[PDB]
Amino acid sequence: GMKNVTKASIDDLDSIVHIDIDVIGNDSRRNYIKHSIDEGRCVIVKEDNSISGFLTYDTNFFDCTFLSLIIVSPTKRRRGYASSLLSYMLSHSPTQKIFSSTNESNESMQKVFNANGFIRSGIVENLDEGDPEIIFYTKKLR
Amino acid sequence: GMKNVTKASIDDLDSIVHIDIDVIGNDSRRNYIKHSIDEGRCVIVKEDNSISGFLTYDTNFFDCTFLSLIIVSPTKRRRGYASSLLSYMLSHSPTQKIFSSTNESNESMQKVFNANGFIRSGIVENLDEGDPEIIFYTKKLR
Repeated sequence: GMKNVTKASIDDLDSIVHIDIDVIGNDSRRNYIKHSIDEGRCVIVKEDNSISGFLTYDTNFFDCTFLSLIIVSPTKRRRGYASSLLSYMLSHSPTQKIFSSTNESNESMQKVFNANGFIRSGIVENLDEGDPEIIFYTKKLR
Repeated sequence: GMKNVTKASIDDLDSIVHIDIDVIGNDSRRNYIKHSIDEGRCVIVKEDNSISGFLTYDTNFFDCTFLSLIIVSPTKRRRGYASSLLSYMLSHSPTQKIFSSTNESNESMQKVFNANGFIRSGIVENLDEGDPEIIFYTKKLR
């Protein structure tokens, strides 16, 4: 179906958290996500009248935007939902610099960052055991 | 003189910012520091009835404590003030994991991290031009 990306509202929270329960196993990130929506920091991608994925961000990573969750429903069967979320941020980031990360084991997300013009931009060790966070970087559309 | 380290109160803000004006050139971090004190996230080291240095932290670095400012007055002429601040955090961090960073060019701060049992733990590029942030890591006292 036709995708569209937009800023989430509080009406979207229960659908968003239902996605997150599929991805992480529980509703433990509900309050983080709720706070993000309260602050206008949550973006959704929709298709066929339902939410297909979501993104949260904050501006507290060395004073730059960091994309803290980039989540697609495990029901989806084609690529492009994460890309839609990222492209929205290229236009709507409150800072010129945009960072995010994923595990070194997560070759799927690495390929999404690549598909969206993000580059490797560092590493944070001593987080998940044996599986560091790889930092990704890009600049906004200008 | 005898040093002591303790949680800052709002009474300490004008002295703290006076240090920061020496270090960065202006009072641009006053609101950050003020907010830190408001939230109980600022530590001071004192000697001879005056504040000699300060530290701020937050718990929003991959859900871990990050020491966001570690600042010593440029008037001081012996080592140990930053160490005092770090040792307080080893006992008072709200998380078992403790991170911080400094520029790759900052060999003085690197030596402070070393003197306090922090290890290199990654890098973030595309911040200061040609001078990445080196991530440092340790665990709390237990």
